[PDB]
Amino acid sequence: MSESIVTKIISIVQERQNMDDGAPVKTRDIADAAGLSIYQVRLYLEQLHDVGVLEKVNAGKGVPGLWRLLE
Repeated sequence: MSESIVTKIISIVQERQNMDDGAPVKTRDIADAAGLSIYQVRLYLEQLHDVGVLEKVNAGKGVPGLWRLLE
């Protein structure tokens, strides 16, 4: 293991939607809590997405994108 910051991100994702109750996590908010840039963050999120960890809760284009865990 070496990702470290990525694990922190995953923790933030779980704990956020936990506090949002019925709403998923916000791409920005993950960057705020972690203290990172939107691009860097969405990279980690998208990789975790395609491997099954996270799912894209969004209408499509023109939206900030909401992230929710499943696998």
